[PDB]
Amino acid sequence: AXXXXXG
Amino acid sequence: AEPGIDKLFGMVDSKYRLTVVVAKRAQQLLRHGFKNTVLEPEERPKMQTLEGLFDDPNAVTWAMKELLTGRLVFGENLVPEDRLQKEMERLYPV
Amino acid sequence: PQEKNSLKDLVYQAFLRLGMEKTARLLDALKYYGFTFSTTSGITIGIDDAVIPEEK
Amino acid sequence: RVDYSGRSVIVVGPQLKLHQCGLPKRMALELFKPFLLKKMEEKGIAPNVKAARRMLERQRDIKDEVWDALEEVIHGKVVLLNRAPTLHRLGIQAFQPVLVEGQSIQLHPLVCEAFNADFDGDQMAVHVPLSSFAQAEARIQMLSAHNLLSPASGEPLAKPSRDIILGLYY
Amino acid sequence: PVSLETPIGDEKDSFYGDFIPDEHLPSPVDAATQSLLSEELEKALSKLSEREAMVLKLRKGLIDGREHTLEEVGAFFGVTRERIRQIENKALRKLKYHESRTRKLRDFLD
Amino acid sequence: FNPLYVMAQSGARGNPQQIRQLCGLRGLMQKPSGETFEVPVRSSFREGLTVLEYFISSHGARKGGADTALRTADSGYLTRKLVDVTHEIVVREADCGTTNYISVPLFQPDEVTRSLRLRKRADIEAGLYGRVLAREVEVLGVRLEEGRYLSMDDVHLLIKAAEAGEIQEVPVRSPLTCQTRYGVCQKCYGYDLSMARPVSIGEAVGIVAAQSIGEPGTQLTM
Amino acid sequence: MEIKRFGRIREVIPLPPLTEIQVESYRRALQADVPPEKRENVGIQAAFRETFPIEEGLVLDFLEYRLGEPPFPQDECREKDLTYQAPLYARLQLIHKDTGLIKEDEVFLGHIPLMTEDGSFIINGADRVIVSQIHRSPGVYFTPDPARPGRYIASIIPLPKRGPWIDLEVEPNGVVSMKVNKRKFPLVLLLRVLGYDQETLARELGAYGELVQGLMDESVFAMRPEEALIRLFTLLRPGDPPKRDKAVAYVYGLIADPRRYDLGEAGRYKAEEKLGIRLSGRTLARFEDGEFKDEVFLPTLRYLFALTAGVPGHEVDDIDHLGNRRIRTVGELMTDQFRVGLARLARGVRERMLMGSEDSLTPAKLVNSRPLEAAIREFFSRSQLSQFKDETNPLSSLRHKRRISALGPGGLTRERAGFDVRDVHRTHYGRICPVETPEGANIGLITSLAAYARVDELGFIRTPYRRVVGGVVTDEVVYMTATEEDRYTIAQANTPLEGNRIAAERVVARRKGEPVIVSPEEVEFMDVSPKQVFSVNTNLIPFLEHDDANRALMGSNMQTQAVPLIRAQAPVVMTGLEERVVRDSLAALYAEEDGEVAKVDGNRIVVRYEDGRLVEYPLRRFYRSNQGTALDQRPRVVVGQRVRKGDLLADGPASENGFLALGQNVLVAIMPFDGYNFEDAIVISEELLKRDFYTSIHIERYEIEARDTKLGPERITRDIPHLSEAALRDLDEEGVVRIGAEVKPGDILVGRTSFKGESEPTPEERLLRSIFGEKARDVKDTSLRVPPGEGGIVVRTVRLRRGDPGVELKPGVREVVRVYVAQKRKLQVGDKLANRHGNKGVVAKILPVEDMPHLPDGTPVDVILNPLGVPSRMNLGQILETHLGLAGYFLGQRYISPIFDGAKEPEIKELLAQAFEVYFGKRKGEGFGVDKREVEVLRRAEKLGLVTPGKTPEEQLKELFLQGKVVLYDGRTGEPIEGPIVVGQMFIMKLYHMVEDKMHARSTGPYSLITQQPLGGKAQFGGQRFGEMEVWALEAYGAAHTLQEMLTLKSDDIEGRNAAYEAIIKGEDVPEPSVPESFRVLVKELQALALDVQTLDEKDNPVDIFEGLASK
Amino acid sequence: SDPVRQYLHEIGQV
Amino acid sequence: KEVRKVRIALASPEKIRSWSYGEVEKPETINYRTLKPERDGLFDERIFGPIKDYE
Amino acid sequence: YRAQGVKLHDKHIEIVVRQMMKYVEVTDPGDSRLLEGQVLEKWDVEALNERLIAEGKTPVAWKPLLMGVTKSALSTKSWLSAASFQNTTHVLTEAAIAGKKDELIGLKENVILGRLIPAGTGSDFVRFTQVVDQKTLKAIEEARKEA
DNA sequence: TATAATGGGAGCTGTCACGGATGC
DNA sequence: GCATCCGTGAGTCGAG
Ligand SMILES: [Mg+2]
Ligand SMILES: [Zn+2]
Repeated sequence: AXXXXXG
Repeated sequence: AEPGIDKLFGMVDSKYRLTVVVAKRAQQLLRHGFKNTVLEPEERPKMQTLEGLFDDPNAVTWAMKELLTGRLVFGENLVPEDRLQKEMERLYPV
Repeated sequence: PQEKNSLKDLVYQAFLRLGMEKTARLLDALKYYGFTFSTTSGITIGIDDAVIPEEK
Repeated sequence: RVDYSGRSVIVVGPQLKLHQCGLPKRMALELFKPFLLKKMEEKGIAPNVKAARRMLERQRDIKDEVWDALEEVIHGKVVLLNRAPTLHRLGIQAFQPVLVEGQSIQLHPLVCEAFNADFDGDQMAVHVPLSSFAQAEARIQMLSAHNLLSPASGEPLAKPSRDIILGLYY
Repeated sequence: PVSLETPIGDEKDSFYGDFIPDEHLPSPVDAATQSLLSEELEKALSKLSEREAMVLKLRKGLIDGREHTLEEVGAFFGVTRERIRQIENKALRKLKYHESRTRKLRDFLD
Repeated sequence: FNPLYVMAQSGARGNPQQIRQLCGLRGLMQKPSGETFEVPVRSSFREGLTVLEYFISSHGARKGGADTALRTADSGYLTRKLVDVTHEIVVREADCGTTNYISVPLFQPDEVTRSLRLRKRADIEAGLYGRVLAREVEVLGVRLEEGRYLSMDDVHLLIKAAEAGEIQEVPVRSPLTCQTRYGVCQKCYGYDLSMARPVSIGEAVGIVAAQSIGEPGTQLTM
Repeated sequence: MEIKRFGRIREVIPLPPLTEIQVESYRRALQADVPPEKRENVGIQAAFRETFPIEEGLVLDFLEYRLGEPPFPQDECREKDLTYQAPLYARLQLIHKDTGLIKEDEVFLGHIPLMTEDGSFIINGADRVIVSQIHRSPGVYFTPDPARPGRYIASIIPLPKRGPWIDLEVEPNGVVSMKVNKRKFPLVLLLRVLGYDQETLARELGAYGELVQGLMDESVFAMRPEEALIRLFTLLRPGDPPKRDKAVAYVYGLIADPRRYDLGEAGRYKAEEKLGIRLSGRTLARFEDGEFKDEVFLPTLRYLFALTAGVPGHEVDDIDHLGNRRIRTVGELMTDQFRVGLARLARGVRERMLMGSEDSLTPAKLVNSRPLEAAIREFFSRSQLSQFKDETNPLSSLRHKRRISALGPGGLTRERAGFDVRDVHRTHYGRICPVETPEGANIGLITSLAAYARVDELGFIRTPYRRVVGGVVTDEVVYMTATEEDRYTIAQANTPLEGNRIAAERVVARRKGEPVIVSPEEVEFMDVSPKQVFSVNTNLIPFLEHDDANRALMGSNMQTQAVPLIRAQAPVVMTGLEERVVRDSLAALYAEEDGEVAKVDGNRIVVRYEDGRLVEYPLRRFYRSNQGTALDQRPRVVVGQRVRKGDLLADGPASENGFLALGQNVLVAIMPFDGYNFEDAIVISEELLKRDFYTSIHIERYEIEARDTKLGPERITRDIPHLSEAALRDLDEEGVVRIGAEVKPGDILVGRTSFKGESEPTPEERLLRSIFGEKARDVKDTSLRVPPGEGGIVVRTVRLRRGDPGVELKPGVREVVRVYVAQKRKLQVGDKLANRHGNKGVVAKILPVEDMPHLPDGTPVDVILNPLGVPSRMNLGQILETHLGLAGYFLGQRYISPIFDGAKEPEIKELLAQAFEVYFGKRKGEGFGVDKREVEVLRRAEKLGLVTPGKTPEEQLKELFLQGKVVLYDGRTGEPIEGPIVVGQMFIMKLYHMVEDKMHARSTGPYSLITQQPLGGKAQFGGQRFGEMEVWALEAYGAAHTLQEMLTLKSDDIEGRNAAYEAIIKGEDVPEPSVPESFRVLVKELQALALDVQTLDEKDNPVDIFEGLASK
Repeated sequence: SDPVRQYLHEIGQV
Repeated sequence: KEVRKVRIALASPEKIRSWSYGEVEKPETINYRTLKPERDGLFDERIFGPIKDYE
Repeated sequence: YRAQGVKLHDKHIEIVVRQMMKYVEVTDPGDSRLLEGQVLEKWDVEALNERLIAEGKTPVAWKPLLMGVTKSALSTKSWLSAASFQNTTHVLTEAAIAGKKDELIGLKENVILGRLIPAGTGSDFVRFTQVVDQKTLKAIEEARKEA
């Protein structure tokens, strides 16, 4: 979910 | 980078004028099937196929090269539009 | 030694003096040698490479 | 939204010259599909346009000469690569496409900094400029290798970083 | 009926109607196909004399839109309905030979 | 030739502080309030943080993530505001022939207020490089003419003459003074900084400005 | 395969049942197993009790309820797209008060969804999960007024939609205001209505600093309880007639009515503890003996004034403290919707009781169950907290069941959510994981329950602690709330112990979250484990203490995204929680009692227990999950095997011998490679593909309906107009592709024909028809074909026909066909890989084996990771993992390394030494000395200070090996890499973000209804969005024709796009664009707004863009 | 403000 | 001609009637059986135009 | 920006600040039709003042007005730009009442209409360029030499 | 086509971020 | 002049 892509 | 790009930018007061010139020339070549080209047969841009070297299909490539030869004239109001059209149609039919 | 700032100034100066064609060639070159050399140089990371100074 | 456009995951390709990029075969076929129909009728591969399109409909109906015809279609032309979010003009750049096996778009390493793209899963979209005018604008003003400085600061934008700097320093 | 602006997803960025294809208007492929059909049909109707080509263009409606009877094309050309139907037959047949030969119009039959 | 040291020095990867966390101490940590814990994380990452140390740091971490996520939005918004308020600006002529100009100061008042001191090189470069002199400027026996596009070297020289006390401020052509309607002229603008040559007539300056101010916005704190 | 475990921390209790937060909650709400008379008043029982009796004269009261058995088993519900649910009956009785007549009947209320064994639901065939919600606890709170420094606000908060928030404040004019429903009025009035007299308020509030005078109003006592009540009603209801019974009804309903106003048990308890009083019920006041009696208001005013004065023993509240925030679990949330639906049913009942034949009414005639069913169905389908279940792997499901959301109904809008709500509060310790949260817009608003944490009956999260008395650590474990925890000094779990006694003179402890160093005499409690601080996901990261929290967050998150692999392995380095995760998720199958295994098959296992009974366990095989990943169980036992209770029978997906397997153990080298690992990109060996590492199975479901039409019926058939036997080759007699057939893009899965929409054939078609002499067919080809970029092997077909047993479809539908298509996906270029430390990257290059860096003994590495991904990321765990991995490679062993009690460098060095002996002394026995290249590398290592100069080649190679580094040869040259390279085993996973699901391209395609712009999305064969910002980008390049093309020829200029395509296929340059259709749309929508938008030429004369069509 | 309340008042007038 | 400007102003009821091709009188959409436009409805063909081309 | 180590030319900042000082407020209408307090562009007020001085009339007394980007953007002349930004209804009513014309000066307008933006290859300065080889140029020169 | 029946219910609450207009 | 109410904004893809 959002940011550079964790989730 | 496109070959000779620095000289091309050198030939104009505005880089966009270069684009317009290159593009209009490319369309002239496509419309007349290249018969109007100012390139000599040895200067013709080539493309490697499986058979062997052939004419480069890319009219923009051609235009940039012609511009590079100095054989082209450009500027505002060189000639009325319809007169240019009709003369180019007379000299090289398509 | 060549680092970030110096390489940046080289690319600027190269743009200025030799144009974008040559600067493009130069960039691709720098790319090639930089990568190829980085490979063989032997740069790695192991836990012991974080060297805690005694001073601490 | 727009026609003649695709998207995939970006992958690093250092073998590419600055002005190039890796565009998957399937992507390029669907993107240049009309040009490829025309080039197919320009050779012996198909009787006409509709025959060629019906020929390309199924995947098992696709042979070997068609990829060479496609190679001939895309010669000299450039695509647009774009990575969202598009924060300044260098978020879109023009590359000559080079057909590659697989399903991933291969991006040149130097331009990464200007796209703010890495390779931790990022994607990019491809746009095929159509007219001769469009193509001319793209190749002159929008080509990656023509844009080497920041329109913001003046300083270089495509410039060595990471592994490159490391190798030269070493 | 259900709302076209029925939200899809937990964001405001989607509407149900955004997924609904417009079947009515013709796609570029379809229109191109119709253009090439009309041009190939004109290419095959030029292999007939202007009379038989015109009778085939009046009996099928590529002229004023509608299809005329044998009495109207026979009264227009100034011939018998048997005669107008006869040149219609020979036009159709010459067209059948042209098609069996060149095979240009086969691909349009879907 | 230690890898961290190398990657740090070359500018390939890492800064002093990160490295410091890898080797030295992690450092002071912040409470959710914005207050700082009197107790510092004494461990490095190579050593291994305690449970409690890790938990203490988590506060800062969450705060920074939230800062990122909540920043992207407002940065975008600013970009769009800028694009809308400048969109009609394009380079329309070669010269508006304005006799007006601005004076870029090479010296700024010290905070001690003791005297005036030179400004930083980067800053003066930001206000000078690629600009056109609206008056004649002669220093160190070199003649910088009215109409001249200051190359980077021209700038450096101007700083050198500034240190020599021959010049305190530089008269230059600026958009703040351009009188081209619905845009700016070529001279008033300056270098197309993307090509280090004068700007081409017809380049959408406004958009480019909005984007140039926009892009690094996602890097400014909240 | 020896498994060596490290660490000295002895865990006193195991982890609780990990799905208990779901299962226990629902079981409690339903009380389905409790005999009716023994049910507690909680859950749906409480809902019934609040709803009934329904009065107005007739009266309908409630006796009991019952849940019957499910009409269909779970599997069958999954297949038929049915909800798994149980029938609900309520025993109701109708009394006519006057007649005394009593009619009693059991009425059917509809169905309620049942929770499966693993804690999830089946709603319309699809597995769903109800996410727990965090909110502000009901109760009485005191907070600082942001406007006025020395002033404070009192807030009385009930449960959500159980009544209004009431505020108490001391105004600048000194009068104390109450705010209800956004109405500010003097509290004095309400105090008068409550029965308070100036005397009682004077003696109660006297002691305070003249605040009480702001409560002094002569005009208010002058009106006694009745007039004050009517005065208040006029104040709260302008224009509504101030009738006496309306004022009483309104104020009662607003304040004293337990049916319209509810503090929770939690709100009631907390208010009690805070104001130091006792409550008779859950309302702010009562109606007793005709009048209103106080409960809350006076104590609250008393406290507020005391806090304002500065009187000691009065604090403001931290509203983010986990003592003031509680959890609504499945049970509570469902019960809330049930209560709403019941209330609607009651409005219905009273409706029908006014109307009727008043002499004959059964409970059946009165009860319409429809609104209740609607509220339940709505909750389970369209609620924000009801989420499509993540079954990607078993950890996904478990984590999903353990989620906590601050969003949803009555929850935070993300817009209202700033930093304070999203922070890690000190009270999160041991309760809600500090690591595991999304990076995007949801950060801190969606979280995960800590591993040892349990939600209590009040809804507060509690974490275990060990009691410590006089420096002695008991095996007594007490679970505390944060409020409770705040009273103690609590030692860290890693504090040294000899026996049960604290062995250090200085022990690290917490007091209200603050770190403090204390003597063992002062230690009251002690942590159970480092494990208790973190989520299940985070507890799976080994060497966590060496990873920056931000990268740990990512490893946490990405484990959720791991794809089950056909060859999946458990990690070489484990944290020790890998088995419990498999067990609690009900992934694997386990033995019930001791016994001997009778039969073993791919399809089933049969066990004979000590009872003598045969039990048969069917195995789920190649089932498709919600996310399309393959879920199948494989038998791990053989015939005749003796098994004890709880022994493994079958491994589920992502399980290797009962251990969680999210990926592969691969041999990695950490070095740059030729730019192919630049910026997080990853290089891999073809050997991985060759041995089917990172191969995963995926199943897609395609569906098609044949329905009845006004133009005639659609039909599934093999007879499809104008198709060759070639295209029909794999279709069966009925028109459905055969099991086992390979399908490729363009292929037909299900043949379908539809009667054509009435056709005006264009003259071209009439003539062409005459020319070919073939009748235009009645129907057309509507068949379902494989979409672009998809395909595989057909493993199943389902066919449901109307007029067939057990089958009833939705109206108009003649039949439904489903085709399932399975694919084996080998790792390819563009697929995303990651480790547990947050290191993630896309595979950029697949090298032939000979091209790979190799060990001197000839063994090639699997994976090349760039060291530049390390320094800036500060996640060193991956490094340690790799080192221990190295050891494990040569010793043939695996490790358990518990978080913050791990393997430490020295032990890893010993192990590495052992492995060196295996890696080298073998070579020494085989007859080979040190290689020349090794010598060169050793020379460079000596320059690097990596090895001590003067030792033999063997001693030096051992020194490097102990630093975890090895000599590596470049496969392309045969020359060594100039430095020694770190090499070892690492656990790496393939994530669900796969380039195969992503690549998409369009020439032309479908357009939208109103806009005539291309559709979005891969399934719709959409085009890419070129947004406002892309436009700005094109403008800034001054590329005007490319831009104009985007805005016209390539989108909504209809004539333009058609003409462009025609021109390109003809080899002609593209023509000049014209007006885009959406500008035309703009014009028409402005006209409908009664605005005249006119396109003018420079002469200011109108220009028609509609080409006359809109002008009469 | 609220049209229901308003009409109810206008009715409560006769 | 070339579009060089765009004007925006108030629409007089007479302008609105001039634009109009007919007054919709009935709050009816399409017939519940023939699925064709009702007479004087929101989707009438008599006002807004034919559903099929040239038919 | 300096603080965060961002090199950014003053130029762009000056372009925006330029758009901020775009407007002025009249303090005395003089011999004009304007009104005390009425706000208008500095350009237009300077053209009016030059036309009024050229007529020997009293010029307009005006005051420099600073306004932030959002207001200045909505305060544009072109209502097609103002509408597609913010407060759409407000913009559109104001304009429809004023019977406003959009001259399509900006980029936004032309983008909406789908025209060729007045920028880059679309600049009136360069788009009217023609190109011809020397052969055709000489043939046409002979045609012009004939008549 | 006819006992007589004569004023409604649901709110829903942790964000600014100000912007102008309106009020003692 | 200075408190206070109401209405309009709150980033980008991709998949739902
Ligand atoms: Mg990325
Ligand atoms: Zn100027």
